[PDB]
This record gives sequence, structure tokens and C-alpha cells, in this order.
Amino acid sequence: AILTDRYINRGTAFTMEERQKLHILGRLPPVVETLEEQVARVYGQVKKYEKPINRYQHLVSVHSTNTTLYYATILAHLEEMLPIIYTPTVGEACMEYSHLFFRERGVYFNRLYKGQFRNIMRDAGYQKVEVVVITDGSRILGLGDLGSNGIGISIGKCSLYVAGAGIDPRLIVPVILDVGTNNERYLQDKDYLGMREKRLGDEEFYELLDEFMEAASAEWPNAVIQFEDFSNNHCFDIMERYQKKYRCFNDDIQGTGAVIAAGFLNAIKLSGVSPLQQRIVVFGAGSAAVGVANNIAALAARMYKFPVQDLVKTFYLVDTKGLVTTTRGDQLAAHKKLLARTDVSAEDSAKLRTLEEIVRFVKPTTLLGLGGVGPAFTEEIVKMVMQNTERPIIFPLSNPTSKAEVTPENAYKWTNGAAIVASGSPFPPTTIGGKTFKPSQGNNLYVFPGVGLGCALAQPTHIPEELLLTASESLNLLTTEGDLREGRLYPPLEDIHNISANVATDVILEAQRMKIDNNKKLPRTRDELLAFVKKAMWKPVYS
Amino acid sequence: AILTDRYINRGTAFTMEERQKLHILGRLPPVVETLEEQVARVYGQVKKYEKPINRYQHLVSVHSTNTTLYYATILAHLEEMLPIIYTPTVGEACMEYSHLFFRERGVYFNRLYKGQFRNIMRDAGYQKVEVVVITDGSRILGLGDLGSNGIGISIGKCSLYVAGAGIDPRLIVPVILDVGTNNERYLQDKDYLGMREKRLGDEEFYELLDEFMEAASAEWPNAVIQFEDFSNNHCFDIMERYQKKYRCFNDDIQGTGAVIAAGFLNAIKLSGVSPLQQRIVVFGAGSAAVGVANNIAALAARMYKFPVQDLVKTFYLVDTKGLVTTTRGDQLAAHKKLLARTDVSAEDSAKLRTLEEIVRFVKPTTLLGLGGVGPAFTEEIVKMVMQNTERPIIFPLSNPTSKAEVTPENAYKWTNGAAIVASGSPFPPTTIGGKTFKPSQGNNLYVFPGVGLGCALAQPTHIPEELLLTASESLNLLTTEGDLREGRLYPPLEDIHNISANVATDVILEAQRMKIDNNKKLPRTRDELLAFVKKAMWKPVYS
Ligand SMILES: O=C(Nc1cccc(S(=O)(=O)Nc2ccccc2F)c1)c1cnccn1
Ligand SMILES: O=C(Nc1cccc(S(=O)(=O)Nc2ccccc2F)c1)c1cnccn1
Repeated sequence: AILTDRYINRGTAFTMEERQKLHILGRLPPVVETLEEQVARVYGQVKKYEKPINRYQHLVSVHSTNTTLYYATILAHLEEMLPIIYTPTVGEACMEYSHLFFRERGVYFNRLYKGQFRNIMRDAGYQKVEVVVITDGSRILGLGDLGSNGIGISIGKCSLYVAGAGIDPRLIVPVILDVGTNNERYLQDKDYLGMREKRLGDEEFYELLDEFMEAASAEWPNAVIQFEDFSNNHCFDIMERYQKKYRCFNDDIQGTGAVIAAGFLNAIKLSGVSPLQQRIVVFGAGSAAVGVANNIAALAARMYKFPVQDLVKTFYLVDTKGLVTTTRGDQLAAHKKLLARTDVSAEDSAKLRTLEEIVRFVKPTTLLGLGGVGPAFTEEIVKMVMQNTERPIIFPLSNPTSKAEVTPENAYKWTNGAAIVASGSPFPPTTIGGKTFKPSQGNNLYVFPGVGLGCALAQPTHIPEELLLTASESLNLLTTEGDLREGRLYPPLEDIHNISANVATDVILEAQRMKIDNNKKLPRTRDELLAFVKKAMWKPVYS
Repeated sequence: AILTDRYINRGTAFTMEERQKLHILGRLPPVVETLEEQVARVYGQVKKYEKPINRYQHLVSVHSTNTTLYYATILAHLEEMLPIIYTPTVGEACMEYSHLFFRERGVYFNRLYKGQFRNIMRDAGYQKVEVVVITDGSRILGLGDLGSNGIGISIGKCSLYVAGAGIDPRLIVPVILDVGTNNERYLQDKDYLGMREKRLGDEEFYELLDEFMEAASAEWPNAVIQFEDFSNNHCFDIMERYQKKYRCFNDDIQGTGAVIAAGFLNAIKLSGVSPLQQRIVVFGAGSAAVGVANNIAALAARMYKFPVQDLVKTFYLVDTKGLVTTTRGDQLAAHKKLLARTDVSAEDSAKLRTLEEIVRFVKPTTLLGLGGVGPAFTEEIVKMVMQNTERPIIFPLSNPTSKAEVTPENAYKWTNGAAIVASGSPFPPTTIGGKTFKPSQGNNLYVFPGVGLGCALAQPTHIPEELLLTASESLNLLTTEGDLREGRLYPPLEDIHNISANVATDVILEAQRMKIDNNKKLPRTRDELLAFVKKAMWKPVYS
């Protein structure tokens, strides 16, 4: 019963004396290993596979037999395992290898079960659930509708809360809300196991998602509900609908802006050009891109008490037409108005269409790549920014690497190593003249696990914007003098347990200051709280 | 508890009413499938993988979650799945992917556990075990010593008793007797989990194997012990040591000779050249090759009551020196003496060295390829056999296909479709002049599962040679007039349940005639017994 329970199984780490006592001597090969030795063996077993999907499949096999060994392997090799266990491999697993997820916990909802959602949750037989990740498979980036196969996205994201913040793997629940699929291949595929129908309209979509939120608030009252990989037609509206009434957040929207804001303020500190002297080209004018700009302005206003209006005036927003201005003659989308230039004439607007002429005119010190249209930050454009600052801040954040505005290698080459670079994706180091440069990766893992652990301990009534901004600031402040002297914008990803403990600590203190915390057992002073949070974390060691 | 038990789990075959009643509605995607629909889906999931090892890995995943669906998929696609689930894929899985077997039942013995073998078996907590497959990883063919990783061979072979003869998958036990490894890579491999030592000498080897046989006879008294993939230094001696005292057999030795003898006697019937008119070149003079010849002579003597001495005189044995004769001047190995020619002069012996001149002199009607040295049956040699018979019998049985004496395609091409061919391996059909030919595969699956089911029902004291010869004859007689009219030498592999039920029936009747049967509940007449055996078989359907 211990060997066959993946939560308590130790495999070859059972000592000979333990195997004798548990009557399992003949169930294992005779070698006895420590957990670090098992992790080294698993890491070799993974790297025997060349393709990410086969590495993923091997890690699923480990997780199904020895959960402690799985999470110990991820924690020892995190940067390398992240592309396998989540984006982009998990989406390819969902799309073409959905059987990899069948044996996992997954809770499936659809219109056939209307009015039974609470019964289904009760039936799942979990105890004090802490984190629930839900998707409908619609995709934040709107590529590759997964329908019911989106359950693998929720499974993968749940796993990152365990690895990142020590959420006990028994207290995470992955959910698929199957409201149909517009995936034409799936709609015709004899082997598609989900609802074989186009996506439900908004009225029915919200009827079912409302029942889900109300059922989860009753049956899983201790949980944070995290929306993952919902399409843009719904993801912003879901948060407007639920943010005050339920304990919920959207990582794609709120996590991303908190992580990019933290890293960007550290790039300002390194750059020699202080926040009010920055001239920031925001290349891309989607709701998400404007959210990131507003999250930067909010964080600088918190950290430095500059008037937020003056920080807004540092942004130069570029949409598909050109520089967004109040004078260029069009009716602006609501989200573009607050960053529109008021200081540019109609005549100058007409001559500010191409990114090259916009950069020549604006004289920016920062280029924020949120454009999703490929390598817009040319050598000529990067060379112009070198005219305005000694340390250009260049953030090519569009995903995947082919949609990205510039490679970190080109950014460093064209500035002779002056560029301060953050990426959505990991890159190898670049060496110029014997000096080494490596971009800072703004991975969402820096924030969501600590928000989850914080909301799990404090049990806040809801997750107001204050808790995300506090997580953003906490992350910024974790970047040490040492980190900064080596050009890093974030604390190191390998230190994610300490990072999450600190983010969670600061989130709790903010919930306590707002009197929204329902858990009154927690310390209310930072040093004693941080020690308490660290002790509360599940660790991937045998105990 | 039903979803997580692979023996009772039905996955998507649970109806909506059943999901309601079992409180599992939210645990599955909403599509309800029949077992045949699930099998079609799994077969597509398998064929999405190009490499055998990745197909194997996918089938392991099915087996770990839904045992009924795994065995239903094998039974629906048997010929195609056999190369994946056993030779040669299972050996490659053992050698390089041994982690595929960690979660499976496996019972591990070694010298560290001397005197505790019975305790280890008791600890395994099985009920009335029927079949135990044991290996030491030494390899029958002596290539790729697997040591402790030989457990995967036992696991794969156990699975074939379930698929082939409906041994209940709860009543099969795979065993590794780890007596060391001569695999130099393993002996230096930090991740090898077995006994890190060269193979024990014979005295210690037999001390431990004796304890195993005695322990299994006490703790698993209802079981057949089947030796799999033991090296030639031990496999013949193990059977001499144990055959009378324990319920045991070796498939490599006894199964192979029973299957080849059955197919060869059907080739004689098709050929127009009756057993006493056959002139059989036995190319290869190993113990195994002489065993196959002796099994043919024994079966013909049983079926036709020709004097066995006259059947022996139909064989012309060829070793590495040439035609084995009493006059060629050397001291013959014991196994070669009984097939040595007494009718060839010393002078003719000296001129009978190359296979070509041996064939020209002997004027054979059959070529039996048991040589293991590549494509010895040349066009010139096949063309000479066409001079001696209208239907050359050509059996290239050396493994793998590169060691084989002739391709079936070349055999049929060079004889314009007259050749009667059996292979160890599967081959595609050959079309000559719009007429189609396909070799008969002498797969060991024809015999061992039915011997296992027979020995499981009758509970004989031991497995004397009479039970193997009866299985051989039963298999021969299952080839219908219809089968024979289409050139088949065996009943079709897809019909393996009916085949095994009939082999088991005949084996039981032989045990009853010898008064070695311990199970007195069984019918003693063939029709009523065969019905009883069919009912006793585990079937891969939901019940
Ligand atoms: O856990 C079992 N066995 C085991 C054997 C060797 C090694 C390990 S391990 O847990 O040390 N490593 C491991 C396990 C999985 C897949 C990849 C792995 F590397 C475990 C078991 C569980 N139930 C039943 C019978 N055995
Ligand atoms: O059995 C479970 N789920 C399941 C989902 C879809 C489909 C099937 S299936 O059993 O229909 N097919 C199948 C299962 C395995 C791997 C390849 C497969 F094709 C099963 C389960 C078991 N425990 C816990 C939660 N779920």
C-alpha cells in the first residue's frame, strides 16, 4: 500500500531495514539510493529522450509512481524542465497526445451536468483544497483551440504551484469547463472525447461558469480559483464579473503584468535613466499590452510616490496605425485613450506611422515589445536608442521566439553589451569581447505560486489589485545588490521556494492591512510570518 | 476506487447511468464508448508513434490504467502488436528503457536474500498463482546480457499467457533471479539498480535457483514455473535438474520444438512427399537444432506409428565442418551422434563440407535453417531442391531476419511459388504471376499459453515430455482442411483463444491418462472438457 501510493512511495530510497520492515524486499531491485541520487538517475532517463514530448511522457511516468521524486527532479533542474512541463510542450501534449492526462486528477464540467456542479465537486473527495486551476481550452493567444483537451493545461499549471510554492500536491485541483470547441479537426475526430459542438454563446457560457464559481465557493471554500488560458473575448470580462465576489485571479493578465513591472523597474535602476526620465515605446496596443504599461506605472507610483499622471506621460503607445495620439483623427479604443499622446500635433501624427520614424521622433530610452508581429526592433532602431541612453532597455516579450521583436544576441551585439534585456523565453548567454551577457526571463512562475500560497494561508475574501501590486513589489525587492551588479532583473528562478515564501508573506501582510484575511492564526509581523510561511510549504523530500 | 483499480476500471466505457451511480460523472470526459470503440481509439493512439519503443511505452500507459482495454487491444491487433509487446521490442525496452517496468509487478531475488525466498513470495500477497515466468537476464541467444533488467522479459512473457490463453492477469507473477551480469556497460553504470557483480558460478547459481524452486512449490503450489531466456550453459541443465520434481518447462527449448514440429508435419502433408520419403537437411547442429529434429521425429512417430529409427534416417545434419557422419574422422558431440549418417563413406565425407556440395549429394526435399550464420540457402541451393520435389519445404528459422537462411520472397520467387515456407518472424505476402503466397510464422505463442492453461487446470505433478508432444500434435491437428487448402501450416494466430483452449484440453487429457493430474473436478471426455476450459478462461471484456 506504500509502494502503490505515489504520494508516499520512495522507490529505491527505501533502505534495506525499511524494505525488511514493510515486507517489500522482493518488490524492488537491490540498489538503495538517496533522493539526490534518484533525481540524478531520473534526469539521465529524461535526457535519453531527444524530443520534448517524449521527455514529458517520461516525467508523467515518474509522477504517476513517485510524486516526491517527480517534484525533487523539477526543483533540481527547474530552468531546463520548465519548457517540458509547461509552455510550449504541455500544449503540444494536449493537442496531439491528450491520453498523457487520462490517469491524472482532472474534474470535467459541461452543460450536460448543469445543476450538478456542486455534487461533482463533493464526489471528487478532496479535503481542504487550496488551488483550483480552470480553463475552457479557448487559449489566451487564440491559437490551437484544445476544447476538453485543455484539461492538460490545468494539470500542468497546478503542478507549477506545487513546484514553485510548495502547495501540497493533494490540495490542487485541475478543472476543464468544456463549453465546446471551434477546433474543426476535433469536431470531426472520431476519437475526440469532449462536447462535440461549437463553443456556447456568452449567455450559456456565463450560466455554467457562474454555477462553477458558486459551487467551488461552497465545496472548496479554502481555494483560490485561477483562470488559465481563456481567450480575450472572455478573460477580461471574467475578472470584471468575479474579482470582488470570489477568491480568484487570472495569471495571463495579472501575473504577467506583475512580473514584467518588477523586472522593468530593476532595468530602470540599472540603466542610469530614472523613471521620470524614461521615454518608453510600447510596441503593441492590445488590452494586455496597455495592462502591462499601467502595471509599470502603478508599481513606480507605489515604490517612489511619483504622481501616476507623470509616469503615464513616459509611455508612447504604438498600435497597427502608428503612434497613438489625441490628434491623429481616429476614434480610439477605450484602453488606448489613457496612454494617447496629448503633446503631438495632427501634422506630426500623420508622419508617425512606421516604427523607425516613431523611434527617431520620440527618442526613446526603452523599447517594450508586446507587438506579436515578428522582429520589429531592427539594428537601425536599436542604434537610435543608443543615441538617447547609455543603457537601452529592450524587452522583446512577444511569444513564441519567432514573433519576438529582437533576439537578445542581436540586442547585445548591436549595443556592444549596453542593452538591458528581458525575454518571455529562456536564451543562452551571449559573449562579446570576452564579457558575458544573459537576458533576464520574466517567467510567470515568479508570481502566481506565491499569490496562491499567500491566498491559501490568509484565506482572503477576494484578491484585489493591491495583492497583485504587493506581489510585484515583493518580487522587485528580492533582486539583491549582488543580483543587480551581475545585470539580473529578478532573483534566480532556482530559488523559487524562497521567492514564493517572500511573495506570499508580503501578500498576506497586505490582506491583513486591508482586513480581508479570514485566517487569524497567522503572525502579523514580517520576520515571524516569513518563517511561518516557509514551515507551511510542502517540500519534495521524503518524510 | 473503481477508476484507480486497473483490473476493474472501464474508463469511457462507464455509461452515463453508471457514472451517476458510482459518483464519477466529473472524473471522465463526456463521450461514452463501447470496448470495441475504445480499442479502435487506442490502436490509433499507438500508430501515432513511429518507433516501436514509443508504441510500447503507450501500451504500458494503457495497461497501467485499464487492463481490460490493454488486453482487448492486443487481441484485436495481435499479429501487429506481438513485435511491440515481446521480441524484439521488449528486449530493447529492458536494455535502454528499464524504467518502463518499475511500476509493474516484478518479484526480485538475489544472493542478499538467501533463505528469505519463501518470505518474499508470501510478502507478494498473490492468491492462487497459476503461471510464474522466471529469467536471470542471461539471454537464450547470448546477446545483450540484461542482468536485473531481464525483469521486463518476464513481465512481457506473463502478459502473453494472459492474451494467448486467458490466464487471469491477477494470477501471473514475473520473476528476476539476479545472479549478477557480465554486461560491462551495466557493471560501470551509476544508474544500474541490480547486483553489481559478474555472474555467480554454477554452485551458487544452483543454490539460489534450488531455493527459488522449493519456495515457489510451497508458496505458489498451483503454479507452472516457466524458464525464459536462460543462456545455453544453464537452460538444458535446469530442465534436467527440475523437470521431474517441479511443475516446470522452458519455452525456448520445449515450446519452440513443439511449434516447429507441428508446422513441419503440415508442410509434409502439403508437399506430396510423405515423412519416410523426406530427405531433410538440418543446417545447424546446436543442441536446440538437434532438439527440433528429434521433436519432429517424435511427432511423426506419434501421429503415424512409423518406427522412430526410420524417421531419424530422414535427417542429414550439417555442423560448421559439414555433413555429420560416423566416418568423417572427428569425435562427435553427444547430441550430434544420433543424427550422424552411417551410410556415407570417409571419402564422400571429405567432399561434403560446403552446403552447396552437401545439397547436391544428399538430394534433399526439405531445408531446415537453424544455422544462425546468415543467408546460406542460395538460389543455386533452392534450385537443386526443385530437382528432388515439386514442393520444396524451406524453413529459414534463424533470428533475427538478418541471420535468416533465405527470405520467404526469394524462396517463392526462385521456386515460382512451389516452396512451402515457415519463418520465426512475420513477413508480408509475396505475389508471383497474380498468385499470392505468405509464409507460415511458427510463433511460440501457439503452444506455451495452452500448456500454461492446461497445467493451471489439471495441476499436474510435473510436465513430462508427453504433455509437450500432445500440445505439438493438438496444434498440428487444429490446422483445418480449409487452412491447408490456402497453404497455411498453423491455425491463424488471431484465433489464439480457441487454439489455447484446444491445446490445454489435449494436455489435460494426457495428464489424466498418466494419472499425474491433481485437479479431480475436471471432465475426462474431450467435448465436455473443451467447453469447461473455454469457460475457465479470463476474457478481455468488461464484466
Ligand atoms: O515504485 C516502484 N518501483 C520502483 C522501481 C525502481 C525504481 C523506482 S523509483 O521510484 O526509484 N524511480 C522511478 C519510478 C518510476 C518511474 C521512473 C523512476 F525513475 C521505483 C513500484 C511501485 N509499485 C509497485 C511496484 N514497484
Ligand atoms: O481511467 C481514467 N480516465 C480515463 C480517461 C479517458 C479515457 C480512459 S480509457 O480507459 O478509456 N482509455 C485510456 C486510458 C489510459 C490510457 C490510454 C487510454 F486510451 C480513461 C482515470 C483513472 N483514474 C483516475 C482518473 N481517470
